[PDB]
Amino acid sequence: EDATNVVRGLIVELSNLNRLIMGTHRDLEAFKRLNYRKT
Amino acid sequence: EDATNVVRGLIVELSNLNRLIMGTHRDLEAFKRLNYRKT
Amino acid sequence: EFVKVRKKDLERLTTEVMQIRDFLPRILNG
Amino acid sequence: EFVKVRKKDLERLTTEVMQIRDFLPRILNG
Ligand SMILES: [Cl-]
Ligand SMILES: [Cl-]
Repeated sequence: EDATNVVRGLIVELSNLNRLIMGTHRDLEAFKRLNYRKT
Repeated sequence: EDATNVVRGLIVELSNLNRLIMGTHRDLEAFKRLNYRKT
Repeated sequence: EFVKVRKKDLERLTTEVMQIRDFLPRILNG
Repeated sequence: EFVKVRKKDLERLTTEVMQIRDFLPRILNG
């Protein structure tokens, strides 16, 4: 009946994905920035 | 107390994102495929 | 069949879902 | 404070979360 452990598992999974999304976002902003410097 | 409408909202949001993820995946596999043909 | 969930945890899960919804599309669409 | 959730809906939400976990990293990591 208490599904806390399942929901907390989903929070951990989604928060890990969100951390990865923001790191990818910052890496893409950085990559675009470096190409303007190269070109 | 009944949080069905909230959870179903999350299912709709995540399933929309999953549809977008698989479409992006197929578009990336297609893009890589076309570059082998061009080169 | 119903299960019990902490309101604060469902609010947190909602926050995580809304964050992927807000930032993932711009990356995937270029 | 607890709220009630349909077990089938939590199972579906879990499926959606596991699908983003399985396919999103390969795209974001190149
Ligand atoms: Cl976090
Ligand atoms: Cl679907």
